[PDB]
Amino acid sequence: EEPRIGVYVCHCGVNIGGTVDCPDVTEFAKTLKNVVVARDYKYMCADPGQEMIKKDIKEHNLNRVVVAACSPRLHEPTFRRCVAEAGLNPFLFEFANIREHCSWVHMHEKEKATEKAKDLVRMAVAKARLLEPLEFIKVGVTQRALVIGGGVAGIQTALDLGDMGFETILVEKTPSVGGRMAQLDKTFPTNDCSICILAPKMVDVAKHPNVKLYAYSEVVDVQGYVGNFKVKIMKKARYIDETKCTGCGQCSEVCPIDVPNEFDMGIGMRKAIYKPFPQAVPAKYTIDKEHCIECGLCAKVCGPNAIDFDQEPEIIEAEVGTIICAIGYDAFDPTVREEYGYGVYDNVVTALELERMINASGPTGGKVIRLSDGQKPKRIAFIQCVGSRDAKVGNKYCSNVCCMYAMKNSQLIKEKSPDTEIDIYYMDIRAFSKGYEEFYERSAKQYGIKFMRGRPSQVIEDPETGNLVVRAEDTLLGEILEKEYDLVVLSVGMVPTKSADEVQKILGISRTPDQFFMEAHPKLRPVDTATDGVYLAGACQGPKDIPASVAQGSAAASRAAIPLAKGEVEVEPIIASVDAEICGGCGVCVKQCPYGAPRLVEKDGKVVAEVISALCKGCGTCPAGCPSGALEQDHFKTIQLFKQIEGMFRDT
Amino acid sequence: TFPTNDCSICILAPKMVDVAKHPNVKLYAYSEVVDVQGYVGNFKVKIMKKARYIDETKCTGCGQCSEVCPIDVPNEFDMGIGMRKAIYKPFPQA
Amino acid sequence: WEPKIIGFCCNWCTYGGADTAGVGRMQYPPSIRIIRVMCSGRIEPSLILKAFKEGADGVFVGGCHLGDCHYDSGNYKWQRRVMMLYELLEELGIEKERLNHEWISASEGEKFQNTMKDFYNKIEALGPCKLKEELDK
Amino acid sequence: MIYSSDLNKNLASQIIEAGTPIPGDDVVSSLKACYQCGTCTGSCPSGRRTSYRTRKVIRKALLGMDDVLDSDDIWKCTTCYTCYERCPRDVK
Amino acid sequence: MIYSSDLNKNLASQIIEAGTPIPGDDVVSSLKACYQCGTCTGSCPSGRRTSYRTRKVIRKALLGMDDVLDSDDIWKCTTCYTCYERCPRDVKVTEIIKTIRNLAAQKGNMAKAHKMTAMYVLKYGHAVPANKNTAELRKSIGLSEKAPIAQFSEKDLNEMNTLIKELGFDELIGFDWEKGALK
Amino acid sequence: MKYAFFLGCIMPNRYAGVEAATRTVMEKLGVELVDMTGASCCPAPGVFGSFDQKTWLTLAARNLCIAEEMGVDIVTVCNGCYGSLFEAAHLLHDNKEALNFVNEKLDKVGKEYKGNVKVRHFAELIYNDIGVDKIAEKVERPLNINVGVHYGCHFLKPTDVKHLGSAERPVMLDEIVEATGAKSVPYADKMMCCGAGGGVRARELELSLDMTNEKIENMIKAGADCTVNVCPFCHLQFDRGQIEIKEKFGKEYNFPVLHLSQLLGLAMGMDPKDLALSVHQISVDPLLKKI
Ligand SMILES: Cc1cc2nc3c(=O)[nH]c(=O)nc-3n(C[C@H](O)[C@H](O)[C@H](O)COP(=O)(O)OP(=O)(O)OC[C@H]3O[C@@H](n4cnc5c(N)ncnc54)[C@H](O)[C@@H]3O)c2cc1C
Ligand SMILES: C[C@@H](OP(=O)(O)O)[C@H](NC(=O)CCCCCCS)C(=O)O
Ligand code: SF4
Ligand code: SF4
Ligand code: SF4
Ligand code: SF4
Ligand code: SF4
Ligand code: SF4
Ligand code: SF4
Ligand code: SF4
Ligand code: SF4
Ligand code: SF4
Ligand code: SF4
Ligand SMILES: O=S(=O)(O)CCS
Ligand code: FES
Ligand SMILES: [Fe+3]
Repeated sequence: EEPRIGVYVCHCGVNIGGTVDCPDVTEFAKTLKNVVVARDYKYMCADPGQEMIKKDIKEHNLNRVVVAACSPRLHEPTFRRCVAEAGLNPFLFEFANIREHCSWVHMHEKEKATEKAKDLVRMAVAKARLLEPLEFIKVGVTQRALVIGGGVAGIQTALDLGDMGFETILVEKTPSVGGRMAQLDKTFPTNDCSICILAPKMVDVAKHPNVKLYAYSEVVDVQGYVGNFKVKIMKKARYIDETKCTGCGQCSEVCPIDVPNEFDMGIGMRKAIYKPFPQAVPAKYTIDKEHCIECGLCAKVCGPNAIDFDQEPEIIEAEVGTIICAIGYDAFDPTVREEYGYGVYDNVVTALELERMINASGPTGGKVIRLSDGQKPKRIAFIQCVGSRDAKVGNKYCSNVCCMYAMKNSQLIKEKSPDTEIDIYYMDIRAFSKGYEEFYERSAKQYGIKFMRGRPSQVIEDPETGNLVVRAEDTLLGEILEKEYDLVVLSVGMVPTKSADEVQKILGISRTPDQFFMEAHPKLRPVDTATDGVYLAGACQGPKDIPASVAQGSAAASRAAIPLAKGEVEVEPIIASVDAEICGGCGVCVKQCPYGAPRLVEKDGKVVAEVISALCKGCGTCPAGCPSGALEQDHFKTIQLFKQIEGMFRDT
Repeated sequence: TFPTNDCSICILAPKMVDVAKHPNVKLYAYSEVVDVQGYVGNFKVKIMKKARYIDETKCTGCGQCSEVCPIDVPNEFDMGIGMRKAIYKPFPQA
Repeated sequence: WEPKIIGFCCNWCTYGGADTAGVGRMQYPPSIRIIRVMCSGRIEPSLILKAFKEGADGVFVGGCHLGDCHYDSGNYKWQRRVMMLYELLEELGIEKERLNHEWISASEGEKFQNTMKDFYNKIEALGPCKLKEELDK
Repeated sequence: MIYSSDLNKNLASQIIEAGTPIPGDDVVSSLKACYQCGTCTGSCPSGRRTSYRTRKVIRKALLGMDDVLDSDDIWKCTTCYTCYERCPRDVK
Repeated sequence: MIYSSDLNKNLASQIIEAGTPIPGDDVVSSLKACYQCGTCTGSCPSGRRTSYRTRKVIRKALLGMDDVLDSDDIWKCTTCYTCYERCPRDVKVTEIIKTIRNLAAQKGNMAKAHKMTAMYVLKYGHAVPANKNTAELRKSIGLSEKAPIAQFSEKDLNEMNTLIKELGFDELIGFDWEKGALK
Repeated sequence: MKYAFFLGCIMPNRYAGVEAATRTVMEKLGVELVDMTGASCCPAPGVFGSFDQKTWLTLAARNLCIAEEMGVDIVTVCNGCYGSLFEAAHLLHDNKEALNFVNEKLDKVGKEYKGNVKVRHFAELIYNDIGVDKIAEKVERPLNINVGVHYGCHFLKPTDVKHLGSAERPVMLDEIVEATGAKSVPYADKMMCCGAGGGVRARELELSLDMTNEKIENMIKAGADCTVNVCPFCHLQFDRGQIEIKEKFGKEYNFPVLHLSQLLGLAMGMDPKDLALSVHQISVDPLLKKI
């Protein structure tokens, strides 16, 4: 049968129509071979727009549909479901991107944008003619979830999925769950003890009947697709018998190697054999082989003889249906902003280091003290937006929680020592959520915390006393201030965690300009990724506070529970297949596939290649490399792409 | 809608369409919950399906009616800045 | 005269980088027309040579960063193919500069915009490729 | 250039103690709730013909600038209460 | 009191136009990215001893206050580039100040001492020309009495004169070629 | 190494000893300094750039053409000239509209800039191409004194185009002066401006002196015996400004000032007379006694 194409040009209100002359593109589409219906509408994805396509498919007997509008990455599934409801196979639908790829980037070149939209429509129509009906492949869903990261976001996802009755696996990189929330003393805007409220959730997730906790473990490999993921978890060796470990801590006293305690942000010193924090879950000790000298002094003191250097990491193979990435964030390193002197001046600290100094279980015993002489500071300055809203460090985003934690920690210091003078150097006070503006009012009115509108130019240390001078313009007075302080606290921003690169490659997910993980859509899908079966939750998706991370943890559980609850999902049949009559078994395709899908086999007395359909992810590398043309990727066949290329210059 | 400057319709209309024809969702538009009794897992609710004075199953939603109605009512959807008829549809993508 | 540039972008990081440029209203010249593929590994010499045959003044190819391919290593095969293709184009009298390949992530909207500006300016300076005119004789 | 040595850190608290018990601790302590919006300055009839800026007087008090007591500006307020009526932070 | 009638809506555009193509449209258009943080003012060495506030100069340009061109303040910047290095919004501050000064000079706000320094380059080819003491010093040191510079080369002096006349820099500073002095 | 030696204005017409000191120091380090015949004012970047940008770049490109015709790169011992010629070269290479405007003007005098000239500062040339180790090897007289290093502003900034590392905490000059046997003393606001730049010395003299006075005070409080610079203008500001500070503020310091070339010269056994340390407004004799 000959193609009967329906072309739809969206205006997207004025997003497309305001730059591209949609009525003119619609008239041009009609001049193309096989195009029998062409219409322009304000919103093609809206009810009237979708009903218009369906009605035309039936009335004009269309076997191809072209929608010139937004990106397929946003509404391709939406229009595929729309055409399928009218009886048209979803793979006979073609998208032409004239918004993100045209109207939004050629706003001052309307005529050339209109001509580009015509060519993009002709290219879409050209490929559409040779598109073929493909059967959406129905695949089963393994009734099991995987959560990567055991912070407040990850713990919430696992608890929600576990409570729903779904088997869940929670992998935590460090020896304990809890994340950065465990490092905080209190939490704004209620000033609740962070661990005193998080600990119950850590306890709950550790003994949940539907949650398998793998602490001090890392996901080293993920293979497959939605509902059929095959994951490899490396249970790292603590070199201490897990079951015989009491958690008393007497073998550390003899260890001669001092390692900076990561949990205390480098202020504290721990041994090669240790426990992250006193309320850690699971409560067990670990040996760090990156700094261990293997002298065996700890083993002599240890009664249980739990210490075993011959311990080997275990690779656990698990099958899951959905994966939730909740690996969190890291604090920005302010060494780069040299004018502030971090790493040079002893009394210049970050806010996360202050959290630890303020924390009762911290290295200073909950006492805020100068690192140069151990004395309590009488005057403190907070410097906002350090590593945020700054093009010089490549971080042009708002870290979201720094205004609030600076005001919170200032209240905690005033509670401990009311005589302390505290000044906050800011640009904008961002107290945007429930009880936040009130917290800001309270900080000034009740605690006497002072606010200076002006981003400091530099910090100068007095080498004789260790005191610091903050140079900044009080923009509200139009005068330069040069106030002296005993301690300067840099309100550092949030950056993706160090392991984010490793996790990105394993899950096959993208990043946003801020370097955090990319959600499928900022409003249509805040916790989904463009990779089916992979979701996000917490700070790893972008800078945010606890309730936002907790809500995202719950949102991810719901979204990841949909495929599990359904028990069946549909996958794109854009896979490679070999034409046995043309393949002479050259073997070029075999090594090109990273999944090992194409394999040489015997057929009709001779050798030929054959693709294991289930192992093909549909990249199109082996068909591109096939020298005989026997290998072809459905939906991206060479002939289809060839006509698309012709479509840019002429009607084919 | 910020920060992508997408139309509000871009994200909302497909969701509105999906929820209206979902096999597991019963949509009661122009309706209000007038009573709720019980406790967790055992709630007994009363929903008042307000009368639209139009048969929903027979209605096409063409709007030939709106072009003939002679009474003009301020459109609540347009915040009083717009004028609608007695027989109306909130907005074109409703 | 305006250059006729054809583009080949992978659906995961690059097509996403072009979308980011659009969401951020990052303006660039309207000569390019992008073709979507799932991976840059789908790109092979025949598609680029076919584009030049049809009349392209410039050909652009975009894929994930090396090591960040959605399909693990499709971009490594394309990288080996494009280096050979650059020298083959020179042997055929096609300026090496008429072909441009870049690695752009989903977060790199600004980079995509500048790559489009730079490539357009490069092709505009070279003038039209006279292959089609020579073949139409 | 304004240095720490030129400021009197307790000026705000000193102003509050002078207001305790008349007009009241709660009344004068409201100076700490000021978020420097400028609504008071824009409402000031005196500010429209002089260098007097109501907001800057509150700023100078919170910062500790001693000259505010020696300034002629604080004596340009006619006590019309317009700033008091319009302050969104309830600053008396 | 500042009314709409006292402001010039195109001040920023006019400053950006003056900066096109040198130092560049993208360089001077960076003034629109300023979020008035004050980092530039706090970094300014001149601001610590004068009423000059770098941030306020950018604020005036954005608000449309033409008096910024007539101010003595814009001429207190030493062009140390410290504000340029520390601006978190990538505002090319130092280049914007030089551009605002170009418009100031066209309005006639150029100091006499500056017109003389500009005249030294036009007349002798150098801001600091050689004198009788230079010759006797260079001689006693072992260097060539007269350095191989434009000052002692009519070819190079006439080359600069041709460029200066074409650029209209002579008319800007108000130099009379026949009298050999400023008007 | 062969480089077209750009002289500028102050060094060739005021502090001639700095020229003589550079000529021998660079010869000892294996650098062939060729005469850049007919080179005029850079022109001053802060001063001329402020009057008319088009004129600054057109006149700067005219000087670049002199070295381009010679087929060699440029070297300078002044931050003002370095900043002016380097930023001009970068701008002409990066901006084609600016290059077109300038070449349309240079066509009237039979010149055309092609973008083959690289501008270098003698201090960074010594650090990146020669090596700090070669300085110590040529030291005949070790200068064991405390020095307040003055980097200036146009040497390292703007960092986006210069690419010579940090402008907040640099080590380049400190390591070069310490190779002579001296000690770079840390002082308050080490990277601040001397106050002479951007035409401030000529228009607002007292303002420029206030900034130099602060730098001198900070260096003296740190225990400096002298100050070393890499800019004839900073050198002038420190050396002659003290006479103006004494006549305007009444403060006397008699603080010795040595240009890096002069400091490297003293270290390389050059005679103070050949170095011309006696000509300085402020006497260097107190420093000569310390070495
Ligand atoms: C100084 C400071 C003060 C703050 N104060 C407050 C406050 O008062 N109130 C408030 O609401 N918010 C505050 N925040 C924000 C708060 O820290 C976050 O909202 C919260 O930690 C988000 O939790 P998360 O689970 O998403 O990430 P995280 O808390 O960082 O936890 C991530 C977890 O994943 C693990 N992980 C990382 N990589 C891997 C991997 N490859 N494999 C397995 N596991 C991995 C980590 O070890 C960690 O346990 C503050 C932030 C800072 C920096
Ligand atoms: C040096 C000095 O000139 P005299 O030595 O007085 O002739 C000075 N001129 C200038 O400022 C001219 C500008 C020099 C710019 C040098 C840039 S490094 C002045 O008048 O005070
Ligand atoms: S390793 Fe031994 S000594 Fe250390 S906590 Fe465990 S049981 Fe106690
Ligand atoms: S064997 Fe390792 S952990 Fe034990 S005491 Fe020695 S260094 Fe410490
Ligand atoms: S939340 Fe506050 S301190 Fe943090 S980046 Fe945003 S404005 Fe700056
Ligand atoms: S590359 Fe093509 S011809 Fe060679 S074995 Fe594979 S399918 Fe057969
Ligand atoms: S197209 Fe070929 S190389 Fe790509 S996943 Fe499928 S079988 Fe493997
Ligand atoms: S989302 Fe796409 S289909 Fe819907 S209105 Fe916007 S451009 Fe049109
Ligand atoms: S005329 Fe009005 S009531 Fe009747 S079907 Fe059309 S829209 Fe519904
Ligand atoms: S109106 Fe109130 S909060 Fe606003 S500046 Fe005046 S006193 Fe402060
Ligand atoms: S009460 Fe005083 S300060 Fe307030 S508006 Fe009236 S005159 Fe101005
Ligand atoms: S530092 Fe930049 S953004 Fe901040 S006030 Fe100065 S020019 Fe504006
Ligand atoms: S460049 Fe000018 S405005 Fe900027 S810090 Fe230096 S002197 Fe101040
Ligand atoms: O005086 S200038 O700013 O032009 C150069 C100083 S080195
Ligand atoms: S998916 Fe982008 S290169 Fe393979
Ligand atoms: Fe408790």
